Amino acid sequence: TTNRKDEHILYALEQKSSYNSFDEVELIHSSLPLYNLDEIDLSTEFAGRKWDFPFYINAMTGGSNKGREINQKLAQVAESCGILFVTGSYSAALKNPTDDSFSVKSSHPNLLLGTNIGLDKPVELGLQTVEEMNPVLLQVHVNVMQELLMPEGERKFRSWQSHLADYSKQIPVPIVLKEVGFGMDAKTIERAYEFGVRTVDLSGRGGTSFAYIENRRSGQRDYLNQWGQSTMQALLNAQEWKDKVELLVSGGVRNPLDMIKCLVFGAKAVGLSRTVLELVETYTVEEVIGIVQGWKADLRLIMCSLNCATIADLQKVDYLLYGKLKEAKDQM
Amino acid sequence: TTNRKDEHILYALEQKSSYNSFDEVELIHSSLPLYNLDEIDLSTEFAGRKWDFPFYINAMTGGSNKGREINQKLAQVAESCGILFVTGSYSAALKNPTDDSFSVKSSHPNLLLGTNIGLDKPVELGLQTVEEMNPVLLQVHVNVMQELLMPEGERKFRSWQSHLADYSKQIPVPIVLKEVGFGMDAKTIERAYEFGVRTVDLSGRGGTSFAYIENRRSGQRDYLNQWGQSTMQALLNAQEWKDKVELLVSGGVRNPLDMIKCLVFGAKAVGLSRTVLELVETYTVEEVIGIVQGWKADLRLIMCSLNCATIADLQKVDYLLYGKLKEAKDQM
Amino acid sequence: TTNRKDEHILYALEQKSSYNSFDEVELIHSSLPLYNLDEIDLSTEFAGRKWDFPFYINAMTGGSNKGREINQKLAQVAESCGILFVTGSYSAALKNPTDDSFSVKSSHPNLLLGTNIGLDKPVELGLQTVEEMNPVLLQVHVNVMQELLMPEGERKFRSWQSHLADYSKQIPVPIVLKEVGFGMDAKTIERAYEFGVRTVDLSGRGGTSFAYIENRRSGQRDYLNQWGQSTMQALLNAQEWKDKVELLVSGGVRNPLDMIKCLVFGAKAVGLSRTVLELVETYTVEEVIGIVQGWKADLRLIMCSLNCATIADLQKVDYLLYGKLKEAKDQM
Amino acid sequence: TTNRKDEHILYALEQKSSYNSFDEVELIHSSLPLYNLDEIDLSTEFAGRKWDFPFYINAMTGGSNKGREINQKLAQVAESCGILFVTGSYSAALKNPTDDSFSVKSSHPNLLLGTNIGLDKPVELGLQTVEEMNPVLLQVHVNVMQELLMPEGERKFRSWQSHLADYSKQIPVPIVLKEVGFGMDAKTIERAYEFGVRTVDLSGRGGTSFAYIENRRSGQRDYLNQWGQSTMQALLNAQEWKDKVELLVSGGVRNPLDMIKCLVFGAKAVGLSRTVLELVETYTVEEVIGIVQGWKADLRLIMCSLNCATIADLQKVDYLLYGKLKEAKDQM
Ligand SMILES: Cc1cc2c(cc1C)N(C[C@H](O)[C@H](O)[C@H](O)COP(=O)(O)O)c1[nH]c(=O)[nH]c(=O)c1N2
Ligand SMILES: Cc1cc2c(cc1C)N(C[C@H](O)[C@H](O)[C@H](O)COP(=O)(O)O)c1[nH]c(=O)[nH]c(=O)c1N2
Ligand SMILES: Cc1cc2c(cc1C)N(C[C@H](O)[C@H](O)[C@H](O)COP(=O)(O)O)c1[nH]c(=O)[nH]c(=O)c1N2
Ligand SMILES: Cc1cc2c(cc1C)N(C[C@H](O)[C@H](O)[C@H](O)COP(=O)(O)O)c1[nH]c(=O)[nH]c(=O)c1N2
Repeated sequence: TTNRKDEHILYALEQKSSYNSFDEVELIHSSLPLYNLDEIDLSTEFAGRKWDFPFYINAMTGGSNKGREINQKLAQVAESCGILFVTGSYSAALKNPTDDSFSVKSSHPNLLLGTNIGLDKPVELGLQTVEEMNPVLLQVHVNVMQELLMPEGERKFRSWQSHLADYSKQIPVPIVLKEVGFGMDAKTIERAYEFGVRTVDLSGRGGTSFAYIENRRSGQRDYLNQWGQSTMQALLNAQEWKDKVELLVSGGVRNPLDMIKCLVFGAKAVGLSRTVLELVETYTVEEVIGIVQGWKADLRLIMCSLNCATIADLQKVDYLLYGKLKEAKDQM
Repeated sequence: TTNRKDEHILYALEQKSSYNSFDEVELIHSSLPLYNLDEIDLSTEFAGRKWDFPFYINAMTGGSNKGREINQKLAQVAESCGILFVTGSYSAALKNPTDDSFSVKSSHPNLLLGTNIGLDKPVELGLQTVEEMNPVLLQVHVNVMQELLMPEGERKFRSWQSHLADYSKQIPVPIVLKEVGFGMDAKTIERAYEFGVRTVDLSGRGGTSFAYIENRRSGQRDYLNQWGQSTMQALLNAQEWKDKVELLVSGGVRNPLDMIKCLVFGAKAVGLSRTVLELVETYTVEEVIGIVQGWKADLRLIMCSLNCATIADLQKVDYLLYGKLKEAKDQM
Repeated sequence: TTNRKDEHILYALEQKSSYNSFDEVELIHSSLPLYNLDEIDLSTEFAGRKWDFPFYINAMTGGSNKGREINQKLAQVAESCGILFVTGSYSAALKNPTDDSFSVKSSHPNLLLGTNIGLDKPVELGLQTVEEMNPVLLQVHVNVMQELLMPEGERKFRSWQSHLADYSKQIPVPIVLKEVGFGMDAKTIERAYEFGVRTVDLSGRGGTSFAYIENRRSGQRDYLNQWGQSTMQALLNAQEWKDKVELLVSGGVRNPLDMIKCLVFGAKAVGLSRTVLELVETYTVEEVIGIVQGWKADLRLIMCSLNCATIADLQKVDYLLYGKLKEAKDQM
Repeated sequence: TTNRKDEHILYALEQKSSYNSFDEVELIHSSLPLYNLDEIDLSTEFAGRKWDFPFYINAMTGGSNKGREINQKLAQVAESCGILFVTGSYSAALKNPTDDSFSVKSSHPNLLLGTNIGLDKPVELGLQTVEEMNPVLLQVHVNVMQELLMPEGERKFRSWQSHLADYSKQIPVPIVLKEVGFGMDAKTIERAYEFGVRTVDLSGRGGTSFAYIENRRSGQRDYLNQWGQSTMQALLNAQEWKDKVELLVSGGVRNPLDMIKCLVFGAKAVGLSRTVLELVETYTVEEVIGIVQGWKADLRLIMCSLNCATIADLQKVDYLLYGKLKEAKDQM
């Protein structure tokens, strides 16, 4: 378990992306402005509350000493910046109750803390996770291709739909059905909606790939590294659901313009893993806090240049698609 | 004859592909699964029988000492893995009855063995081939451009249609009209169907090119190396025929995902030559058997990720096309 | 102020363009000609007068010693060639009345001289600018993204629309609403038109980028370097306005064919900054005059090859679009 | 005059093409053949006669010692192979009656000889050309952009239409209106047709460019090197005229497949300059004759692979377009 956690960190950081669907989106700007920078509002709503900011640190780690170190650093960045921080899968702490790598709330009482568990875990373990972590939301992840590429992975999936119904019926905090970089498909969103799920994380291809990661671990099956749908394609494919389900978007988000692009297409908020992980591995925590504060300023200036005074206003922004996104749209 | 056989092997392995149409197909996956890996069924039907697996070793060699060696190795892989193995053209053994390079059945009694002859050969030779080889099916190949690029090649083709009618009327095993990498066109499929042919191998461009090979042998006419239609284009062009004729697909199949892509478009099974030839030239036979067993596991996991419990289910999978395939579809 | 002016010159010249939308436009020529070269007329009309030529030197500099040097050289080229020369923003001279870097008219009495001020400056400063410079027109620039990327930049924009109304009502020379390389959007043109603006400079992306420049100065935010719409995209997006507002076009104009392409789409005239700046930095003033004279000859020969005897005739020329421009047109 | 002729040869051979529109055309082949190679007929009709073969050596040279050498070699290739050979512009021999570089008929009595003159020359000179050369046809070339890029070039074109009417009315051999690599436009074809012209050479962009050549000579104006329409685009744009005017096609023809592609779109015959010039500069005349004989064999084999027994049959061949040709077709 501990070695897998550290290999995930290692190989995620090693990965080099060669395609990012955000680069196939162009926004039509506004030459003549309407607003002052100081009036631009960054707030959004999802999972039963209003949030000051429209981006969050997405599920990564916990379950090893390196995970403990990373989680402490992420918790400090998140608390200081007033943003949501979701830990990696809590399963490691269920198997080893001595594990203190997820225990960041005690020292960070103002932290907005979410946590994460796999849909393969029975609802009893989800309940235990929520009871132990007291999170603001629970991500319930779906990672079929990752499990199948792992020698130690799950092989039976018949129970997952029944599990999802159980989580929806029993978990006392908001649940977010959570992809892991393969891009959540519309049929899955429909099924989740039917079970009562009202928030999803589309987490698509373009950034971290767990096919790449598990294939580095196994040394096999590289031909599957580009499995799934890109982040923008998953978001475009989900448009019919954008007002019935809260769409959180992640996967290859590098910068505030990528965030804005998600919001233009009706995302409620935008998650980052690799970008933030790399920052914490490269700079001091104080420096990372400065960068994240800078992201807020960048969001406001981009919105100002788009004549948008609120996050909701972004959905009115006109755009052009190119390349693969455009070719795919021709077929939809 | 023997030198041509060995040059075919040499130049086929030397060839480097720069375009593969499978890379212009994207499958829409399923984040929320339905099935257990152990319930995924790989069986298919064509040429009058049910097959345990949906891929086969396609026609290559025989007629030289190297061909004998390769055929023994392929027969061992095929028998061990329970898959169809089709020999190269049997004409060499008709011309030289001493040739034992095709005689793999005697030592491999559980082998599913097919064989191959050119449509230029009169039906009497086809009958002799079937009588001598006792195959489960007979591929009857069409290779006009290859013949024309060969100094020793055929120059008269008026008789080929009459030959095809003869084979259809007289051969007592199922016949498969077989392309050799130029991509079987729809008009040919229609004509074949009219004669009573019910199974074809579309074998398109993207993998081994016999224009490339014969042009290496002759040192001339490289400008024809990309003759014909790509494997995916031939398959898409054949869609109107997919339920009146059994479409077998080959040409540039590298891995199990390429196989799955063929099946998504209604192929009954998928043939491999170069990929398997390279494996047998690189690894021990035992190692190749392991790789092929691994392909079965990979097919099941890809199907699981696509929520497909049977081969037939794959035809329901949604997709996106890009690049040349997309541009061509715009014109169809 | 002086250091910013010189950094603008430095970084503008350092910039290397990797995309130019003019290269995605193809003109259908005429094999059989109609006209003599000596009868081709280059005249155009905008901002209340007829001009002998359809290109001009666009706003750049003034406000430093290097700016004084450059402005003297540009004034000599412009006067000798009978073309419009627009200075950079005059704000530096408003803040420092000792500044003589814009004072080129006194030595060049036949110069067609325009000047420039930011829309952030109250109309009283615009009036002072016009009174001091006696220009043939006043460009009023909009540069929101540039201001936001500058540490010393504007942060309040609520007043800009009211300013534009004031300038339209009060300035006694023609005004041109002026982009700075981000590509003026159609909604801005509509708003400007409503206020009484009748001439705009679309100045789009493809040549000098002030995102690139300010980001070089700050060392941050390179992910915004390609902000805005390309020159051709802005021109195509403005087609509904081409006969209600005079469209001047600039941004990445390299040569006379780029000029012709703008005119084919109904521009009244074409502005150049970087190309002319680089010429004056590379060659003697006498040599630059020769090159600019050569541009006139080139315009005539291109028009002759297109069977166009006047600038207006160019709007009848047929064309093909490719790449991004074509993909964007598919979406409009 | 002599130095210009030799510079044309030099720079034409130096040129490297980076785009060839023939590479954006794919032909749908026939897997099941109908015909014998020995029954495939290569004959065609244009300019008042039947021709044994559908390709010709297009206008190049004459007017210098090197031109005399090249013309003797081309005449020997053409006579031996039974194909049309068109000399370069005869104007040099009109200005210098001592010039013997075009005098190839006397030694080659079975030669099919055409000649060439510019439309700028009055009909009296065209008549003198035909009287002196006794050609089977007269190409009358249009090269406006080339003339304009030449320091010694024509500057007055008002007379060209009247000249064309004169040539049509007076010249006693068939006339071919002849482009020089810029791609003859449909409006020109219409005008020519109205004057009585019934054969044109579309000579488009993709091979030799006289913009490139004249710009190498002058050292200026490289930005015009890609002027005009590609060979395939000119041919596609001319489709409405293909049965009212005989379309000869040239420009970047490299090999027999390029020839076939022209014929698929209704060309009567296909011209080659650079390819044949390079052959004569690289190989012995005997070797070039072998290569050209080989082209005939290649045409037959390609036709056989397309189930075409005659040149006319090629117009029934199905195709796919890609890239720029496809994008342009989307706009037509
Ligand atoms: C090191 C590491 C570890 C994990 C992850 C990522 C990384 C980088 N991810 C997946 C993550 O939340 C996200 O879906 C993808 O990484 C895509 O986003 P980025 O491109 O990395 O921003 C993840 N997802 C999840 O739901 N539970 C988890 O425990 C983990 N573990
Ligand atoms: C060495 C070798 C030899 C042969 C072949 C191939 C190779 C590699 N192929 C063609 C083969 O069955 C298939 O159509 C193509 O090779 C395309 O598939 P791959 O891209 O190689 O998988 C072949 N086809 C056939 O019908 N009869 C034959 O005798 C042969 N001979
Ligand atoms: C050195 C320098 C300085 C300035 C500029 C440019 C350059 C190169 N530009 C912007 C200019 O007018 C034009 O909009 C862009 O440069 C795009 O055109 P080019 O691609 O450079 O031809 C400019 N624009 C403006 O309205 N007022 C100004 O003061 C300046 N300053
Ligand atoms: C050395 C040389 C000289 C000439 C030419 C070409 C070359 C290579 N070309 C143009 C020629 O006929 C043809 O239109 C173009 O060269 C395009 O065809 P290729 O791409 O070269 O096959 C030519 N055309 C013409 O009508 N009269 C001429 O005198 C000449 N001169």
